[PDB]
Amino acid sequence: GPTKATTTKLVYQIFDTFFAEQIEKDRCGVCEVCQQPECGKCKACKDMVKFGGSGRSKQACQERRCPNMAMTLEVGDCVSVIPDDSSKPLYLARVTALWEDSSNGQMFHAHWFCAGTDTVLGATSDPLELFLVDECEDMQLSYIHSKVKVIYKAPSENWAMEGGMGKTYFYQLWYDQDYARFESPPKTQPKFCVSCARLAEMRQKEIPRVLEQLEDLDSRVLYYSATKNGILYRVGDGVYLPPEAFTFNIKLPVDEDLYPEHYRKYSDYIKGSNLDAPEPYRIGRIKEIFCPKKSNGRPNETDIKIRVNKFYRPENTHKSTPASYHADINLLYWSDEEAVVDFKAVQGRCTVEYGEDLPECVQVYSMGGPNRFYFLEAYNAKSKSFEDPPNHARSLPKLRTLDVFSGCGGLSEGFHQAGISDTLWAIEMWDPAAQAFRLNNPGSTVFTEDCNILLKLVMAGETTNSRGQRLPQKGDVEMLCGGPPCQGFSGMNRFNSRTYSKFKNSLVVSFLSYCDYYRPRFFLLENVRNFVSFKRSMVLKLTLRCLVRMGYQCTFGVLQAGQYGVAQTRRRAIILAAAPGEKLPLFPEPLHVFAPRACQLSVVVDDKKFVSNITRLSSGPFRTITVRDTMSDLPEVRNGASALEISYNGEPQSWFQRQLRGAQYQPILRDHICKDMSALVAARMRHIPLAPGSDWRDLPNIEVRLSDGTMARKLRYTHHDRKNGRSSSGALRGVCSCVEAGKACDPAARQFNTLIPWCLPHTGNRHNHWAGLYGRLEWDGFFSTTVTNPEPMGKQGRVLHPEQHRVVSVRECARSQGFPDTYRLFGNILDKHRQVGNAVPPPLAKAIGLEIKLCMLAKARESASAKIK
DNA sequence: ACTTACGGAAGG
DNA sequence: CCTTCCGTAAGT
Ligand SMILES: Nc1ncnc2c1ncn2[C@@H]1O[C@H](CSCC[C@H](N)C(=O)O)[C@@H](O)[C@H]1O
Ligand SMILES: [Zn+2]
Ligand SMILES: [Zn+2]
Ligand SMILES: [Zn+2]
Ligand SMILES: [Zn+2]
Repeated sequence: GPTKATTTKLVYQIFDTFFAEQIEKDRCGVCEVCQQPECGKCKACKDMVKFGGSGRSKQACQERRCPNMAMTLEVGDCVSVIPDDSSKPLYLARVTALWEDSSNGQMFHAHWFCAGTDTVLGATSDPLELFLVDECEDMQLSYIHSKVKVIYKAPSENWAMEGGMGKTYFYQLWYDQDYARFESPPKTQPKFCVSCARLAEMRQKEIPRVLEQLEDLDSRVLYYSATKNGILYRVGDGVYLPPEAFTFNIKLPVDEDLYPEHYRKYSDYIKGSNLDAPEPYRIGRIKEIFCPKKSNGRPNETDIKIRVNKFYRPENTHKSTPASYHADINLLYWSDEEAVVDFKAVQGRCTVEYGEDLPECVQVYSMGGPNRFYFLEAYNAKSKSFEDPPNHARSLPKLRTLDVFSGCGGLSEGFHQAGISDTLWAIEMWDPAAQAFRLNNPGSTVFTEDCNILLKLVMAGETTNSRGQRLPQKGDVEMLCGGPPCQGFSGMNRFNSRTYSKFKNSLVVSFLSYCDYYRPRFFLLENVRNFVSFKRSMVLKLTLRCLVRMGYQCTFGVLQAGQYGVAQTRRRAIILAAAPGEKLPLFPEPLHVFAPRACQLSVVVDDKKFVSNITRLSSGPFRTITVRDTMSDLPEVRNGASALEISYNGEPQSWFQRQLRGAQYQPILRDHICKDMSALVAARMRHIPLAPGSDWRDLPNIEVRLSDGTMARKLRYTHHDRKNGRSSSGALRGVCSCVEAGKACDPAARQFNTLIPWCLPHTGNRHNHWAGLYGRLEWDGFFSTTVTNPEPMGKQGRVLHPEQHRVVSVRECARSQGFPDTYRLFGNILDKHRQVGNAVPPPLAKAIGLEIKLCMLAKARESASAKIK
């Protein structure tokens, strides 16, 4: 069975009543009733201090009875402000100024606090915690109800060792409401409202301004540089532009008885289709920044314009989008075509280098930093040719990381190639995943052990495990990464209310107890997207509450993995936490353009929408990775492949394949092995057409001679489906007595050995017609979310090869996840598929790791600048 | 060990 | 109304 969650007392007292039967024991507060705010109307609410009462009586609100219970004024001090309607609680403010405004009366400047019940924490927060917000306004002194004592609960100097342990308002963190960020209080140097200073610094970062005038002309004036959103651009720099900023000179009835299920295809929406993905950014080289002169004879310093030399992508030339198949993802062509755009349109700065002018090689230059492009040739669109460009065209220590619920190590691998971490410890109960981690991380300690048992060992002074493996003590772990089991949070689990999924979900508590005990600098929790909305977003709320209770800067978000370099839709919830002395990391900007339907990443918690700090919504520097970029070089293999190590009959064909294979010649291809489906499943896969969007619904209703001694029989429609109606020939469409609403199934309408699987028309009407089951991938599209078992009749069943009559291999699944072709998997084909489908795609972990590297560099620079004072 | 039959909430 | 998609019990 499953063990109970090991807890510190801090985490226990928060997750107490939620996992009442799952955490090891030694007003529930979490029900839907205990989560709504106080009413404000009743004589109970108007007697607690939040609404301007006495408070001598407790008298809980008369809507929050849990169904699980038994039954002078001087600047610098904080005050209460009563709003119009009394049902909203007292607004807590700080006095930043106390001027006497003539003609208006006594006045002051209120810098607002945010109560904990007004944040993403909701009712989970304690009624005394406050949060700093950039919210101020001038109010009359007629509004002060009373003077409030507010304390600044700072983290101690031994905060990193406080894992394991009145009635005045306190605060520790600043709150950003748009992104639900909890950060340290901003160090702002001196009225002096802090919110006013921060908003004034923000408003003078929004405004683009030209700098260092270059040459004065009659109708305009050139400038050498400009600045926008804190980014400085000069003449000759590369700029990102929206795909609409300029243009290129290159001119851009079935047989319903043969196919009785084809009628269920009436949406025309194709899973994994890239026909609606946007174009990547336009790339320009700034030839001149200029401002037009007003009628007064001097420049308009707000109408900043830039002239730009256009760059072509290989898919922008006359040739075709096939030109993008083998080309580099950051390869361009120089053009002598120019375009004038506005400075407000620029989406960022890039680097466009002439290829054979570089001191490095273009392969080492391309991996050096972000936004790096190169070109070798100039494109002539009027003659549709390529020449060489003209002359005016040329010219920290690693964190010590503990990975809990490691698996095969996709998150650790992504963090390792980001250069930020050194995974020294891994906890992985499942033995094949632990062996894969040992094969991919020869210098780590993998604990093949339950995380609860190991945490209970380390919270006592045991210092070593049974096999004699040195456990990590507090002080060893600078980074704690992990993805706890998602099986109880997934939207595919239809038994998520049973003890199995309860004990799956209780491992988030174990992970948070690791975070509490070890107090690392950085903490990463990864889960499926449904982690943020499971059980009314209460697990997310309680996790963020635990984090802010420890004293952590924390933030949550959702990231689409395909926006970072994989041909796969995979939306994942990410929780980032930083110790009080750190910078809270930002989530990474999308690198590749991805299908807009796969990019819904906002999170609604308690009827409030939270986004991430991401700004790249539509476009991006790079083009989408496709199925052909992923597996167009893997040789032909058959259903039920068993040969582990085979040959690469050829070289890589796309940029993605060169990235995943490398440059050193390795003619060994491992794990291009497919599941061995039965004869009926094989005949079904044989009869799925090759056209895109093909799935079980264009199966033929014929009898087929299987490979074994069996004839797959014909599906019979024995009942009338009053919702689907009848076919053109008058044939029925129901397969069980369930089709008549208000009737039970019949244990005689179940039909076996059919080419069309009976269960799919049986329950298709309430399951989106099982769209995608026995579905093929298209070469121009992307994968669907790679799960631990590619099953053509699974909930995610779009796993058929584009051309071959089989299921995607282990190599193709690892490539849809962004795993290097040298990454080691272990066990039988099911173990390998499970390792691959459980992992975090290494490109996503690499983007997040670079965002953590930013904060590590920032802290190091701040230490240096405070050391040479 | 293998194969199938398949609930319901959230977000657009 | 349609689409999502780290999968689970139960049968065999
Ligand atoms: N109680 C527990 N103790 C230790 N490991 C556990 C566990 N429960 C589940 N696991 C492991 O957690 C793993 C899933 S997380 C593994 C994938 C990881 N996100 C990655 O990027 O590679 C599974 O392999 C499972 O064996
Ligand atoms: Zn009340
Ligand atoms: Zn309750
Ligand atoms: Zn102010
Ligand atoms: Zn039925």
